[PDB]
Amino acid sequence: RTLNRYEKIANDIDAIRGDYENLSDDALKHKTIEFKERLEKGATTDDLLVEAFAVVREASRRVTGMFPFKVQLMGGVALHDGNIAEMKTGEGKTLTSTLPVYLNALTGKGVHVVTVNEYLASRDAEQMGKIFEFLGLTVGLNLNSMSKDEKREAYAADITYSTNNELGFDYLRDNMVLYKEQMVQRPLHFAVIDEVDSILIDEARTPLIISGQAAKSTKLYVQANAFVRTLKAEKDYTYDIKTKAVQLTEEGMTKAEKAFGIDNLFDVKHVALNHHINQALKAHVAMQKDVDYVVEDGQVVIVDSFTGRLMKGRRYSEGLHQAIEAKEGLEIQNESMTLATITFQNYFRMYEKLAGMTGTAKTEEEEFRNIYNMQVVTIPTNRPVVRDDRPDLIYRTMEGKFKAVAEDVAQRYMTGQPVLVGTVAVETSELISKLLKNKGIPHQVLNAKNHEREAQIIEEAGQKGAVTIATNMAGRGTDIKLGEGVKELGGLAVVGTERHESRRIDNQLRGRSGRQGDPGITQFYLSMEDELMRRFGAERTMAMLDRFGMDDSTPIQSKMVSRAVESSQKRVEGNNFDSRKQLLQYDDVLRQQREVIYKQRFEVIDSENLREIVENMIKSSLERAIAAYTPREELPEEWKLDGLVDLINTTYLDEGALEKSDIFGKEPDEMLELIMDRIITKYNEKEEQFGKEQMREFEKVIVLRAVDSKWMDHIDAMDQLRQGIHLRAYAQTNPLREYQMEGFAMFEHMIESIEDEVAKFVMKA
Amino acid sequence: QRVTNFFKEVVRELKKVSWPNRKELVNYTAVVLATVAFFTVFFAVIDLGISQLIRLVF
Amino acid sequence: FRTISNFMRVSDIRNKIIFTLLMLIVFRIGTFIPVPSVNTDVLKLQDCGGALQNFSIFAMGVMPYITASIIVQLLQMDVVPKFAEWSKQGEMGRRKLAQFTRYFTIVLGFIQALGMSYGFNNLAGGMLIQNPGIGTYLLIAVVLTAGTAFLMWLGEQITAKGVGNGISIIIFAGIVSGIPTILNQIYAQTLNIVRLLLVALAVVAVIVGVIYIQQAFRKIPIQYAKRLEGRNPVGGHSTHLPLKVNPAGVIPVIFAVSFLIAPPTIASFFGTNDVTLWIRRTFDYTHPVGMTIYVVLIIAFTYFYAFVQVNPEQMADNLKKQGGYIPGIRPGKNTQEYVTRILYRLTLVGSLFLAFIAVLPVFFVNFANLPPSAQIGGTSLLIVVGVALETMKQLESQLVKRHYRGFIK
Amino acid sequence: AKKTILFLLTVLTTVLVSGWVVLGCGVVILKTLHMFEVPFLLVDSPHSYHSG
Ligand SMILES: Nc1ncnc2c1ncn2[C@@H]1O[C@H](COP(=O)(O)OP(=O)(O)O)[C@@H](O)[C@H]1O
Ligand code: BEF
Repeated sequence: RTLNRYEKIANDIDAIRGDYENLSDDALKHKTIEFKERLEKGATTDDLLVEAFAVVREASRRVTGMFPFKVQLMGGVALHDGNIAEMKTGEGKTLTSTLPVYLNALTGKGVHVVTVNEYLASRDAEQMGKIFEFLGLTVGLNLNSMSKDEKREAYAADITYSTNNELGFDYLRDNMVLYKEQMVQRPLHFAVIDEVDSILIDEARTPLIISGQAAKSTKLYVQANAFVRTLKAEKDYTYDIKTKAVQLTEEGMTKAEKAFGIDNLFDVKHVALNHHINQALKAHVAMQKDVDYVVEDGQVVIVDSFTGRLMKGRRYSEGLHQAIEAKEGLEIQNESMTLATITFQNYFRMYEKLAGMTGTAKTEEEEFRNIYNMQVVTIPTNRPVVRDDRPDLIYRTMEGKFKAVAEDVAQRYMTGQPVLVGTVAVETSELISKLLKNKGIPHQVLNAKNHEREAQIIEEAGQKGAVTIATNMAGRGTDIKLGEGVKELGGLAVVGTERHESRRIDNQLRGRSGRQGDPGITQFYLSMEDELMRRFGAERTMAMLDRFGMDDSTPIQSKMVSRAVESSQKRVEGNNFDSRKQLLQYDDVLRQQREVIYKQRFEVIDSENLREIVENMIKSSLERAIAAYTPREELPEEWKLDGLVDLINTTYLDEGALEKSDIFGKEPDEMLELIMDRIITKYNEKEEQFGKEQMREFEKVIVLRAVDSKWMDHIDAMDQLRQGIHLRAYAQTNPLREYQMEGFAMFEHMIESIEDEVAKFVMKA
Repeated sequence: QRVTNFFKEVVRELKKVSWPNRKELVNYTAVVLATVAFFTVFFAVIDLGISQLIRLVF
Repeated sequence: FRTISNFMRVSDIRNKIIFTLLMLIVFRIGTFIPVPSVNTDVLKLQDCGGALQNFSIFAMGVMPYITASIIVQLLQMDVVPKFAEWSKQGEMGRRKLAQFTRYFTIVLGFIQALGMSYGFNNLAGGMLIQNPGIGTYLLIAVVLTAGTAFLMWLGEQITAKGVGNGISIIIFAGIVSGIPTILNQIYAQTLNIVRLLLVALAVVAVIVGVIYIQQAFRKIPIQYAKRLEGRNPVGGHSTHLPLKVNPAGVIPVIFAVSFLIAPPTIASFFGTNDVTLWIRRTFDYTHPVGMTIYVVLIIAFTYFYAFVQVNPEQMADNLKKQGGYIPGIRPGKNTQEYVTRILYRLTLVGSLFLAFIAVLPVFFVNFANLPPSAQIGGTSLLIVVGVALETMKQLESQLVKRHYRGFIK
Repeated sequence: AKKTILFLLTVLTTVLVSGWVVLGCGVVILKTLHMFEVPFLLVDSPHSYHSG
């Protein structure tokens, strides 16, 4: 077993703690100095482990008044080995991210502590930064609003606190620089990841895309808007609700053809008009206003699907954001164009040692073991969980559920107990807010649109008699500390309102109730016309829901609807599993290609003389131009060498240097040496003419511009191939092998294009 | 006459099929004949050796 | 060569081809391991007998798993609706269907082991199992179903850690292991050198014909109007929907031999008669009336199975369901009728090719006086060609994974 | 309905596998044993952080 090793090391840390207590301050900062000296001299980070953890415990007390328990030391040792410490939600997973961060921050290579959003990153960075800046290490905190100089000074600190989005985007913007000293990140060393399930399992379903803006279109967005707005919800389109997909019908296609003057909407001449009618249809009926975006000062701001926060830089792609902006009469902005792309799997798998801690990982041990080779270590709880965890209450309608949840928080407000209601949308939270305005209950609400007052809401949400309504914002890390006299009456009744897409997310909400041995009550109120049941519930049970009746004063007591609820949630888990797995293997293809190009682009950035790189590009393009003429199946003296002399004079040797008598039907090697010697003397003339240093800046600009433009075009061509791939599974093959073979052919055509562009731009200019 | 119209449509459809070229046909036939020859020789050698070993153990 | 040395040069590819050859050796030691409690018979003396099939562990082969798979695939098509919902739900339903195929094939291997044991007893005339009783027959039935279970686990092993699909490699191994005894009979016949050269050039010619028809796709163009397609096109690898010329596979021949040899089995289940003798003479496919009804059944079952496997209505609803459309064709019912017309013409060509392949060896045995255990090019030829090509393509995809060059070199 | 046809095909296949009870004297049954292969297995909104 591995657990008994961690208990033996935790007992060793207690033994050393026996001597570590009476050391004065300014004799512990010297202990960090001594640890760096011993780590430089001959030691590793394992031996120092025992001593280092004891040091942090003493430092922790003096800075914070919190002493680490023994299970926090077991979590620190399990995080140091590269494993996933599953400690229960509420059991202090922020001091156990202080022990191995200190131990692996001593060498100087730098530790990235990832969290889910910026409230938790700033929250952890202040307190743990007090602990670390006590001990003589630096702490940086990397946010979205920082300039590149402040980000470069944040990653130059010993410990960096950031979100996962900012780490991914700083990585992708490090490989779009023009100089080596514009990169912000250091070489990647050690990532501790708070809430590993949310980052590596949940939101690794989606990629990080960085896109610059192309030229604007506005005419067809407004035309497709004005068409789709008059379109008769059941007769001219069908909104599939199982997967949120909207299509026209035959009356809809006929009205689309008669409103635009075209004859067939499904030509190849009108792929653009059909694309605009499709995206205006999706933006009109499949996307609702306060659920998955907002309007904020004349702009559409999308609300994050996982965290429920405003993602104020991100925009919907494939022309959907402009269709939403045209839906509400806002100004339509320029179309994007993907520059760089990565996944959270392939980003967190370039990190040389990757750890993590979470509360709800034991469901996903096989996924943490297959993809990342990290094993979930389940760690004890130091105090038993006395959180009263009541079962669900299924109702028949949404208004019955909301009347019942308002009556529950009304009866809990009367005794002074704090309630935290938990929704997922920004409109159901204001629906229950207006259900609690009348009935006269003073509450607070933490939507996506109420992000500025979050700390003052969370500081008050555990006091005697405080009601909070909270979306996904306060459901993953929010630490509601109980007030005065509030533990005695069962502190922080958490009241759910729907079931989420996994068991881990609602186990996290119940975890907001619990909080290390303090009492708490959770309760989930459910409906049968929920979004989860409407989308994913099986078609068999709906007859029985008709059977149950209609008064909705009391919940359903049956095991049929409970089986339906759990089966629908397990279907959402299975769908997300499959989507995650196929995104993983298709970005494994694109990961091999991206690794090749990003490595070689970086080694043409910091190369002090890139003459040999450009010369190999000219030589490879030259031999491909030789073999593209003079075909080796054909016998010589028929090889149409006049076109070869024309092409070489147009592309390499200034229109006069090559004539047909110099080559005259040789074998390709000696004529290749002749053309290569004429190219190398023209290039050496240009090098001694231009200047040794200005030539390198010139051809660095040429090489980087060619690599960047052809790689953008390759990212977009690989996305269109990834669309057509399953149709290739119709003819009985598997489509992943077709994707790998087409991706390799397409990559090599791209690189031949890069070499041809660089050769003709260096030798004809 | 629908049947001769149908066979005219069948020959037009056979024009639209993407048949393999000459190079892929000789490469594939080399792979098929080489795999059958190798596995035939491999299974003959396996059968002879295992039968002789079984006869040696009796 | 170059590509074979390329396979040997890489360590991962050579590791998995060596693992595949090891598990094929493991499968091939089992063809000599006899069934216990049968061994005391004329099987050590039979040299009218089996002589091809003989006997062993894995006498079933993987044929219970083939029958289980084709039966549950025909049951998915609106016959047991539970299987339809399991297919429509996703990958968890695919695991449910795979475990159903495993328990279905244990059931089927059991009852076919009973059938084949009593049938080889009756072919031998009784005197092949000493003490013919319930306990020994149940023992050898559990033994043959254990053989099928070990072969299916072996196939899963060699598809997880070896070259290609496992069941296809094991079926191909059975066919090409049957080859050298046929070569032995062909040699021990010799009746000239010109007969061998003409029949071998005809064998290589029909191998080229099978490569030609098996690797031909009618590629319907598909236009997805859910992404911009803006200012980054080349035009080479556009999205398409490939239909094969032979979509059905080789399963038309299993339905045709079932419908051909079931009435002689019924008529011999009854016993000898005059109309029984007429049926047994009529439904032999070495005769022109039987061969005509064999060819008609192959064509009819090729049409039925090509419309089961491609399913134009379900693929048109599947194309409307996510964006795509054929350029020109309105994506509801008109896409279904367009791809149905393409399927009618393409399946006519593929069905005629299948019928000419399946009755080729009786023409070869008549017009080329081979020993009649040869069957040079039945559907064994199609299985051999298919498995050899897809194992080669899987190894080629691993090679192109290892070839990423870069512009610097 | 096509259900009857599907059922008929399944029953015929079952009869063929379990009708190995009389082997002549089989000139088709061993052929049937070695000559068939397995069938082939049957067939939201993306975002982008605009910076550069
Ligand atoms: N050694 C300790 N002594 C007392 N309180 C502690 C100790 N360690 C952690 N805590 C408290 O437990 C609470 C749990 O909060 P947090 O660390 O956010 O939970 P988690 O580790 O689940 O994220 C914190 O408020 C912290 O004050
Ligand atoms: F990582 Be914690 F439960 F704030």
